[PDB]
Amino acid sequence: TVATTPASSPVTLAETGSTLLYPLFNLWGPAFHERYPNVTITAQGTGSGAGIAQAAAGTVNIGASDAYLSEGDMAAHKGLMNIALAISAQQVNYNLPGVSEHLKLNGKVLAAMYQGTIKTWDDPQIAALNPGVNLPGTAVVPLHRSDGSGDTFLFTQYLSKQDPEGWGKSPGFGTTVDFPAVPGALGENGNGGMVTGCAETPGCVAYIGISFLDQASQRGLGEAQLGNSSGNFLLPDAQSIQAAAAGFASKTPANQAISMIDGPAPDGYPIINYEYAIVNNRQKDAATAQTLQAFLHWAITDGNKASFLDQVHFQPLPPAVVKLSDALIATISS
Amino acid sequence: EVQLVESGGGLVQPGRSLRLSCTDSGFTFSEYALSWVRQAPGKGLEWVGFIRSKAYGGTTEYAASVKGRFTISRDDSKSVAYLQMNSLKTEDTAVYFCTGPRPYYDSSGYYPYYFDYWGQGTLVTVSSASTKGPSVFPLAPGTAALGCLVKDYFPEPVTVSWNSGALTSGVHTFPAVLQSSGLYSLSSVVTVPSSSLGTQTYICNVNHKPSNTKVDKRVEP
Amino acid sequence: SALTQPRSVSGSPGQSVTISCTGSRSDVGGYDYVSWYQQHPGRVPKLMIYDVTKRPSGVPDRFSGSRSGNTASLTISGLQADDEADYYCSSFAGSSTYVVFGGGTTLTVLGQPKAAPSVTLFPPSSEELQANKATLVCLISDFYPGAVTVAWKADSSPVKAGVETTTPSKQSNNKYAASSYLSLTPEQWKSHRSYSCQVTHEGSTVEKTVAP
Repeated sequence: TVATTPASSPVTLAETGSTLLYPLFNLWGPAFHERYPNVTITAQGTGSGAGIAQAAAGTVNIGASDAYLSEGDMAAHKGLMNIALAISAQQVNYNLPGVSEHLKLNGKVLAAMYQGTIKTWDDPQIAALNPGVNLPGTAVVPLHRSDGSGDTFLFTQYLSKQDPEGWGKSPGFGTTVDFPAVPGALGENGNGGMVTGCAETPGCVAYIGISFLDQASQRGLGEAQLGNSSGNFLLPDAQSIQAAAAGFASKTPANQAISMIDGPAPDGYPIINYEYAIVNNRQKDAATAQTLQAFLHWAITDGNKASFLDQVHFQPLPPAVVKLSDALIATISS
Repeated sequence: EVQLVESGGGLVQPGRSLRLSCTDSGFTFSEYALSWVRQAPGKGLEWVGFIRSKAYGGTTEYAASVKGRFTISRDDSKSVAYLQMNSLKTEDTAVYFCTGPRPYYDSSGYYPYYFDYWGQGTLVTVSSASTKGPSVFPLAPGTAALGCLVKDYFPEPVTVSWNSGALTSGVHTFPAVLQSSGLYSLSSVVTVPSSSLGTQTYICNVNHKPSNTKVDKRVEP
Repeated sequence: SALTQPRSVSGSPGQSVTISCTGSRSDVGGYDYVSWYQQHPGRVPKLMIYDVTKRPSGVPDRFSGSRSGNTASLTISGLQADDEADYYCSSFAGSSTYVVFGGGTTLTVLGQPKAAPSVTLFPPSSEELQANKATLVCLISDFYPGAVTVAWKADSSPVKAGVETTTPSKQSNNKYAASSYLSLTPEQWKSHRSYSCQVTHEGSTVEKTVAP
């Protein structure tokens, strides 16, 4: 039975991790604190790598991660679980000021850009997906994340799944990945670093979490339509993200660790994910456990109202997945 | 899967127009972007233009040296493409090839990545001189050499076969001489056994399409 | 012209030669669409390398493509006689210029043996004579190397008027062919005991003679 009310004594829930989830978590925290002023909630954008690492070491109560735990993670830190809180998405942004269209790209073309074989933006491999679009002769500058990052995980899973014989063989996927050292490639800290680094040099391309899409658009960055496995090219919106998640709704396992990248739905956006709370089985005392249960349960019910999720372009957990999340939350004890 | 044959080459006056045609006898014409590449006598390859497949809008691109003068069209219903050449200049004199690509990057209809398939080429001569058909004369004969003399024609090319092409072994058709009059002359000579000379008919078939000259000449000893 | 190749390249049989092809970041160094074509005299080009280093099916492994920076190179190992050809490099050059070519490279294989010309001299035909014209035809074939001088004689004397001789051209067997024409009036033809075509090749003369 999940606690839906926190303790009434003073409790601090410390969070850090995913910058994709941070803007949403910085709305949740204050709203829950307003209803329960004894519960102090601190948050911070540091990357899904730091979120997993700090939740496992116990320096925070909640690690935020766009990546589920590996079997190697779960074998290193038992008690640790990944609790789905919401459904997010990732876009590919690019800095081509003379280009008004939403360029179509797919995993094989993007893999060749991050591998350095496609070096110029009017390469026929890009232009062929965009007939009737005038592309410049601008050098491609592929940006990757410098910190351990859930966004890296999702983007490299999309490259691996759509290019299994190439990118899937090497360098594969992970929260950290050895990106090919193509001339000019740069690394940035956080989604914020990817936005500003992309916006700084024309020709940049970057993988960026959908909670930064508004900022990316404000800075003049283009937003790609990505190809799915059915051959269709899509922007991430409420409906394309929903369509992608819907087939995985019944396949989500009890521990909720599942990749929803590159689904078979023909209208599905190919880079979607669960936003996870990385938390341990055991908290320091009865009050913290109850209170952590109540915040997490609030986050997947009140915190999933469109009034929250629409601000960051997230989609709510489907009803069967909320059940799975509550199942994991209810195990948090002391 | 691709078998290209150009036609329409020949003599055109400077400033006038000429349209070439390229046909694919295969079944994949609609599947690839069709290119023209030319080569002036003794010189290098120069890309002329291409036209994309209809899946990519059927649009065209041209070399700077011919843009505004040349237009490429395609008719998929007849597996044919066209090269329309306006305001021709003497520097446009060249053998014109049509070329096709195999499938590459699932987009050979948008960009002909490489030229796997070539036609035989068709020679276009831009000049103010008038066409002139040749005179054809027999060149009467262990082995024996007999031949045909193809005298005073303009422009190139001339084709010579022997016995409607049933005889190819021992055929030597020499490159033409361009004489000071501006007319060409050429000789084709076939080597045959001396035994053959009294029992085997030797006919040379000469074709000069620019002047619609077609001549057959029997060569006897 | 847009990519620069060395005009001429040579190597001995069995050895290697490399043909360079220098472009820019806008073509050779800007994409991976570099290709090489081989063209024998009077034949259509044939794709030998594509995607910088790949060979079409059929092309042997002794043809190797590579690239360093804005310069691609074709390497031909185990040179044979039939490698004598022109070689052209090519590359995508952006969405304005599209396709560019190198100027082309003529490959010479070094070791080939001297070959004396075969000479065939035909007199004017009765039909050309009845047309009030006369042409003597000297056909020169199967010599190597590809340089010949042609002198005509009218009986005992040199002529050098009404003579038109072609450039040498490469045959399909890597030898060379040439032709020479001596145009006369029938009166001139009949007025000499004989006419001779003399073909000098590397200091050795082959002569054929005809009489009216």
